[PDB]
Amino acid sequence: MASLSRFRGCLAGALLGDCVGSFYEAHDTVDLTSVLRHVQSLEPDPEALYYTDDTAMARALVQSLLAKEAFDEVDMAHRFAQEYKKDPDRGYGAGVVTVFKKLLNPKCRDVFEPARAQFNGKGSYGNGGAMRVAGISLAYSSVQDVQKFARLSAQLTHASSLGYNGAILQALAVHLALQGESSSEHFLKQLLGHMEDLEGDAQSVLDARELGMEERPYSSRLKKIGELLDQASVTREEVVSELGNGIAAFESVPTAIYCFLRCMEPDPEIPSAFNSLQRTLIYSISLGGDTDTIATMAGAIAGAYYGMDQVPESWQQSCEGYEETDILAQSLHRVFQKS
Ligand SMILES: [Mg+2]
Ligand SMILES: [Mg+2]
Repeated sequence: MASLSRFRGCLAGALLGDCVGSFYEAHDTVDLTSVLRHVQSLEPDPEALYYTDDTAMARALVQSLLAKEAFDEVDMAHRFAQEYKKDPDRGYGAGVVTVFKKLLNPKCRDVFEPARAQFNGKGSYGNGGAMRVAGISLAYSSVQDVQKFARLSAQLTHASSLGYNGAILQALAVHLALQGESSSEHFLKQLLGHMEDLEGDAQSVLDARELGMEERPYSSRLKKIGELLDQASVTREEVVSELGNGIAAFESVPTAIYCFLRCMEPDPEIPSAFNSLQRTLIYSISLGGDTDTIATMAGAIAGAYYGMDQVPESWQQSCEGYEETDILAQSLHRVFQKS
């Protein structure tokens, strides 16, 4: 499979995760049968599903990378802010809105200061850095640039290492996804090596200990994925208890990744006519909690790995702006991949 296909699959899967997972975000628990009914209603026979903050930001991040042919924090920050100002009602978290509103100040002149000031200088560790980061791994091909620019992109709104390290991790998973066919063993191992190295930094260790998490929390969770995957049958309750399904990056980014890995194999609960990308998005949503973001992150990874061949037209064409999202992928491929 060729890499425009992976680029297109990445962004479309992210878009599907948002658009479809967003239906379940206010739900207590999620009924699997209801998710199955809903995705089946996308097919037939004989109204778009709206995207939210997660795709709005992912797009504005891509657009910045395209306009500058590189990461440029002043441009990206301004695009984030203007996209909010244009369409403020996409469903942004309250915390991120305070940052945008500071960014829209004429007297703001350090774009990283607003984010840094949040939670009394601790910064946010929510998943909003990670929800939008996929573009970084489509623009930057070296693992080093991916880490660097995923951190700085996240830092525009999420100044906590617990936040930006999750963005890094999600950027690395999509990066490794772009290399295609792997064992889940090999895939996790590579992710672990990177996060064990990142979480040894003194800032990451202070931030974890201050939160009272004792440290290397992304590394700890990547090891738990390891044991979940090698357990015969693991229930949703057990996944959510070990990994999380919440808004914090550490409760969502690893979960998105177990969903990707687990769903590489069939599941008798999910009709066997659904392909692996499909299964991933269904399974991701069925865990509840922060369904729009977990599924958009899991869709990003799945899409990069499986490509547009597993993105059905009926699903894709149900989503608001699926046409702009294909253009975004084609432009990124041309601007960054073709050379
Ligand atoms: Mg959302
Ligand atoms: Mg969300």
